[PDB]
Amino acid sequence: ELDQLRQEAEQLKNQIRDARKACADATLSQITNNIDPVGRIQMRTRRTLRGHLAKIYAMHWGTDSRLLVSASQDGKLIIWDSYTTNKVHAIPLRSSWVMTCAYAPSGNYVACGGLDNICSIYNLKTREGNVRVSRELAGHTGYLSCCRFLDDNQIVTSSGDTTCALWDIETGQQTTTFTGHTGDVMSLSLAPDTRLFVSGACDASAKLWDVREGMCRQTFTGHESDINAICFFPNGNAFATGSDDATCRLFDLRADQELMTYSHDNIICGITSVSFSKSGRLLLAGYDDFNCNVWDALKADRAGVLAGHDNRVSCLGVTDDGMAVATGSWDSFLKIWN
Amino acid sequence: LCAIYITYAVIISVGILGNAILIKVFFKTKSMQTVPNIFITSLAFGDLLLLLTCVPVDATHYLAEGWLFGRIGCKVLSFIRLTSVGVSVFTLTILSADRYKAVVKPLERQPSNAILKTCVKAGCVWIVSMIFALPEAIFSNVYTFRDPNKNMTFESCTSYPVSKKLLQEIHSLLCFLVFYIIPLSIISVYYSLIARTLYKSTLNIPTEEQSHARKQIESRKRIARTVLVLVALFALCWLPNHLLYLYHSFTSQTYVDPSAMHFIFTIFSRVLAFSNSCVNPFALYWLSKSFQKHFKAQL
Amino acid sequence: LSAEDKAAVERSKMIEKQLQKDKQVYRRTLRLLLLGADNSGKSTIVKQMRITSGIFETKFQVDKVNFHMFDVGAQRDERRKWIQCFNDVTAIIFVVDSSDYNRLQEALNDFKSIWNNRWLRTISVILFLNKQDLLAEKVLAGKSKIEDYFPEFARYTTPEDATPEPGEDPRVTRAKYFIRKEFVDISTASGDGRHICYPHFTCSVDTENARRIFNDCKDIILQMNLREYNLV
Amino acid sequence: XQWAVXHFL
Amino acid sequence: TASIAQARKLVEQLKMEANIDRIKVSKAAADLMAYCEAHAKEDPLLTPVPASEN
Repeated sequence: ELDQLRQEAEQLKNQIRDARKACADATLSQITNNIDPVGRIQMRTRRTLRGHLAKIYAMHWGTDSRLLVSASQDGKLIIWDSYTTNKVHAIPLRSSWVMTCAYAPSGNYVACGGLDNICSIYNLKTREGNVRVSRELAGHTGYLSCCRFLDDNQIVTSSGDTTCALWDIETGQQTTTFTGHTGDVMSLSLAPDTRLFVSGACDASAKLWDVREGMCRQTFTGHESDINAICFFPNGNAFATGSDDATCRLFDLRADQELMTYSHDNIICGITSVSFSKSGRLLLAGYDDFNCNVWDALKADRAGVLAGHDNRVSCLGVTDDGMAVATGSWDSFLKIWN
Repeated sequence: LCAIYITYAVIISVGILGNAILIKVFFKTKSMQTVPNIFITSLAFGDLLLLLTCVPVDATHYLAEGWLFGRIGCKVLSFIRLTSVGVSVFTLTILSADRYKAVVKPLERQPSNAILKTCVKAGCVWIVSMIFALPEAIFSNVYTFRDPNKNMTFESCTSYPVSKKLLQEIHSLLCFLVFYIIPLSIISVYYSLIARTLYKSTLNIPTEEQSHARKQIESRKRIARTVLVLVALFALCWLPNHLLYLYHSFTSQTYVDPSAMHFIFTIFSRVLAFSNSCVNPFALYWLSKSFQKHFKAQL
Repeated sequence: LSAEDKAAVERSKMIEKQLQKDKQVYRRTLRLLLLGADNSGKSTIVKQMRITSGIFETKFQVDKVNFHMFDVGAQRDERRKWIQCFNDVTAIIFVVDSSDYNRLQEALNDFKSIWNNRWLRTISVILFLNKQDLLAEKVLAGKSKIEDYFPEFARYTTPEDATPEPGEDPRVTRAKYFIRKEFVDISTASGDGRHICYPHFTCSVDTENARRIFNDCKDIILQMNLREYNLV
Repeated sequence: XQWAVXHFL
Repeated sequence: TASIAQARKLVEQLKMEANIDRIKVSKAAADLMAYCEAHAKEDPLLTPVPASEN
């Protein structure tokens, strides 16, 4: 029986590979060679944050581009004001090893996680004035790598146990689970429509899961190392992945294959974070070379380099309104570029 | 000309080169711009000024008949030179205190990236130096002294008028007490404590580790010996000039000058008084290893 | 600068004061990582230091300085991702069971992997060879010989510069020194000096355990300061 | 002389 | 028991993944380029803007 199942799995893998190669009539490069070049994108740092103490590891933007939640390895979540640079709230975390943080779409709640395997959803609009632990959900057998809010009641969280989980904040339990990854899940990005979300793990592959249905719709095996960062394309039809191989790969959900691999010889350091712009042409990716690289989604050429930081950029994110780009590094300083 | 100006010129040149490369490394190589390093480069600046103020001062004392820069010239020159010397001494003692606090009390490290604190400290040091130099600046002036051998007068700088010799003496004493006694004592005690701590650490660190800890032990012993020799060189360099100035102030012979062999002595002291300025950069060059790497790189 | 801006600036100043106080309290404490296989007695070491939680924090005080030891022995075996967060820490206490010769090779492999790690390449490792009494009893019983698992032990002579403790059988001393030299050589390889290993002999009833960590952390911080001040 | 008889440094 | 269970799970996963409607890469690339051309007029840095709006 085991041999029959092994043979069936091999045949299905071969059939999937053949069906994926058949649809590869032309690559994105061949079609994007006729468009005008994006040119050099020389970005400049407009604001600089000097409040964080330890390594800034996680950040995220809310519905408004003014507030910015940023997590440091000292157990501190700071709510900076990108416009005035002022601090709005300071949440001391019970767990100092925080690796993820998210800002709810309503701007009222903020979650986080890390080696504690417990996700703490905090409330910022508390009538008491100070921040309080609204919920503390547990159940994961591994460290939390990334968290994102779907609404004011539900929250998806990716753990190192090779499985993701959508929890109901009100009920405080796993609304649903997502298993199938052979490695620790490192990142999770919600689609703009909120219907699906793609996740990548240490395994050389990523999976697109559905919120309403607890099952994966597509699986991409076009990777060489651990996929560290993943970002959904603004249109929701594609997504960019970045692994230690130092090569960003854009996988399209409709085509179900890699379109363009952004790689360079002189770039050897792995990737830690990836983000897109409002239009999607500029694909930003943070590398371990103490700088970030912005490539052309179509031309695939290096559009710009951000070498302001002096340490590994651990997180980066573009505002929802498209006005600036925040970048947090292990140097305990967060830089806003424009 | 007299076989001695060449040595002084070479010393000044090597010191200027060292300090210039040091400041260029501190500026270009941002990786070395940590909290304490500020103090270090500050010293260099002082040294630079000292050297930049040492070329003319001596250039007019030797190979010249009388003063050239004039009254306000000597005023500004003496002011800047004394300010540079004070800044150098203060930065040296502050670096000694910082090394003591870091080596003897390693667990009490202050917050990092606090460039503002070190900048304010350097500013306060410079202001204190300028305040302590203002007296000689306001009292310095060019006066004429007679020479019975030549039966003519010659202009020369004087920190105080001949009519208040006593006053000058007092100042001189104070200067010594403020530039040699207390600074040398504090630097000596700090370097001794640092060397003792380094020896105790080399004795405490595991020595049985195969070719992994003995290297660090040897490096610690080397840096301890270097720190111990630093104070010795500082004393041997700043004692001659201090004794020379004390003699000049206590004597204050007006209308007559003892043009004996003493000349060599005084100029010798000057050389030593400048040797320390060149020892401070190279001293650091001997302390660290990658420091030499990026120094030769920028050089 | 309307009233709302005034209130925002006041809140920002209050938060800055709070964050400065927190930074002082943090830099006044010394963080440490704890690693070791399931066979190692890391739990016993934690229990001795009385001076789905994937993280376990233990705060104690030695010589009037605070130490926060963090253990991650409640997660998957794979550690090439979550170990990166523990960089820039004071020290990493690696606990190994020197008595079990079978698991000794796995411990050596794990120590070599942790030492050659990219992000932890500049962090020292405090090696506590716990369970020395069991190792002594085993090597004295003669039932389990290290030669069966490590052939180099047969041709390895006791170091001449060694310092055998009083009352230690020659075989026990030689075995412990060989097991220590194993890790010492594993650490020396690929090590340029940026970080070193601190091997020490401990037991499941050893009281003088926190002092070892205190001395190791003091030495590490002194060396890091000498590096920062450009003194070495 | 000006090497002679005064002034510090 | 568990081995055959996970084998059947992976088989069903590959099955449901193969029976998915696909399209040529050309159409997906064209749609992506059209989206980019349509949203370029609201891109943060692709086009320059005055400091008054920033």
